[PDB]
Amino acid sequence: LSLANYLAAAAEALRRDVRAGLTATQKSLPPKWFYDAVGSDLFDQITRLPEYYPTRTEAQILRTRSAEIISAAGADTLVELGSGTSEKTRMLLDAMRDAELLRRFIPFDVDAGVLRSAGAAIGAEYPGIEIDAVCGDFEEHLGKIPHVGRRLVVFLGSTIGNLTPAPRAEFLSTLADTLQPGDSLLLGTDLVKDTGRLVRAYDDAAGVTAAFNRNVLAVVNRELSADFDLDAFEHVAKWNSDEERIEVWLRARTAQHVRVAALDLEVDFAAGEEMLTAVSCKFRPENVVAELAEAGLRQTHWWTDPAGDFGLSLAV
Ligand SMILES: Nc1ncnc2c1ncn2[C@@H]1O[C@H](CSCC[C@H](N)C(=O)O)[C@@H](O)[C@H]1O
Ligand SMILES: N[C@@H](Cc1c[nH]c2ccccc12)C(=O)O
Repeated sequence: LSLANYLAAAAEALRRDVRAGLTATQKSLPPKWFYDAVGSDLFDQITRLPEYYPTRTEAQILRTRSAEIISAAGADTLVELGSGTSEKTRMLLDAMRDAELLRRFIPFDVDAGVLRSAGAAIGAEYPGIEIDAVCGDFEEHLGKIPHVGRRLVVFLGSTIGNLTPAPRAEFLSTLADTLQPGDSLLLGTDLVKDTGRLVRAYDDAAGVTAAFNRNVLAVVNRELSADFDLDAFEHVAKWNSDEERIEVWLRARTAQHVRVAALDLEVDFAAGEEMLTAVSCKFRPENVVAELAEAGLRQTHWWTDPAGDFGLSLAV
């Protein structure tokens, strides 16, 4: 009966996704499922690897531009699509508080655990603001986001790059319909650059990205009673020149037979068979403008870091 419980209210979606992904001829698993407690902690670690420049690069821009962004938006409500990295969130909240504008915070995530942490953290640090955690998939459940106040919706970390172009276009269009006049969108997009720098960012020496990738198998093992042997799958990251995107795979070292008991499903991996677990699309600055335009959104500002590694867009 409680609004807070409705908003914070997945298991069905994982079942559907795992069945479809593992029974396809080209096997795949969606990257939205990487970020359980263990995966989120590993992502955290990823944000501090020397190879993985995106987080600190976008953080650098936000540290410099948050006050400008807040000034331009005039928003009183921060909506974050995909939570879990509060260092960036705090920068925008601080600026909104500085401006005497901050009334409300709405974190949005597919993982209920991540929402609780962010809600608790921001709740303790920002007195006198309304907090509504919204649990959902940003490809399906944007409607669950309350339509209140003037909302600055932020979608950082190049998470938009984890959508392929058709789903990405549908996401932007649905996002645009959810925004009301006066609302603003802040979008982070990692940029095309040296291909070796790109591959290494998803294939670090410390082996952390590999553990992060293999952890999706642990999620499925736990949630659906499967028996993936994690060490039997090799992490592989590749650049796709045609699509200008990183592609992340798990490759079976030897033939594998996997029983997914909760789905009453048995699946086979040939030796050398690869399963797609993520893409990370890299953008050209002029194209972000075009993709936003297609969705009916008008980019009003573009910022980049001092090295030009990463892009941040403000639109209405
Ligand atoms: N399809 C989806 N719907 C809702 N949340 C998603 C999602 N796919 C990934 N996420 C969430 O988004 C986060 C991505 S990693 C952290 C992103 C953070 N905003 C940053 O910039 O660093 C995770 O918490 C993950 O659970
Ligand atoms: N949004 C992040 C997510 C990510 C970082 N490292 C990964 C490794 C595998 C899959 C996804 C990721 C990115 O594409 O940069």
